[PDB]
Amino acid sequence: NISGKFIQIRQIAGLNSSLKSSGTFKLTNDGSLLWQQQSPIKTTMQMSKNKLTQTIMDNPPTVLTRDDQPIVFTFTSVFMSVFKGDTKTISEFFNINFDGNTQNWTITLTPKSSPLNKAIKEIILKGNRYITNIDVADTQDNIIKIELFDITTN
Ligand SMILES: [Cl-]
Ligand SMILES: [Cl-]
Ligand SMILES: [Mg+2]
Ligand SMILES: [Mg+2]
Repeated sequence: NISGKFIQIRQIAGLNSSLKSSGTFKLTNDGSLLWQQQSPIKTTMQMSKNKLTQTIMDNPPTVLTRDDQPIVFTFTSVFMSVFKGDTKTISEFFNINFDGNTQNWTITLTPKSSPLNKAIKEIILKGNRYITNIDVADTQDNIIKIELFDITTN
């Protein structure tokens, strides 16, 4: 399994500040992701058996869908795919550009087609041994910037 920490910074066009959050993630032996936001408000996302669910604070969980939550759904799928090296699946949905080397690389993903290209402008991944940064730009001038750190494989 792979676990780590994240800081997320959301830059929304038209807001005069960025929205910051942070937490942990765990990729388990069985193809599951547990994403736990711990600050400033607790939320949890889980991908298990290709089902994506989210819990906000103590509220009941809901299912997130490709159709209604395309950016989150795609982020989560790409995240899992890159950690397991599954560029085959990524390539079904994205053009892939790779620049760099094992110590410093950047992967640029642009969507091949609709409907994904109605929601996502590009996803940029940067890293070394692991992903260190993920930027998700939508088609409406908003950008989510995620930093991953304290990643350990055990
Ligand atoms: Cl639901
Ligand atoms: Cl979304
Ligand atoms: Mg729907
Ligand atoms: Mg980043």
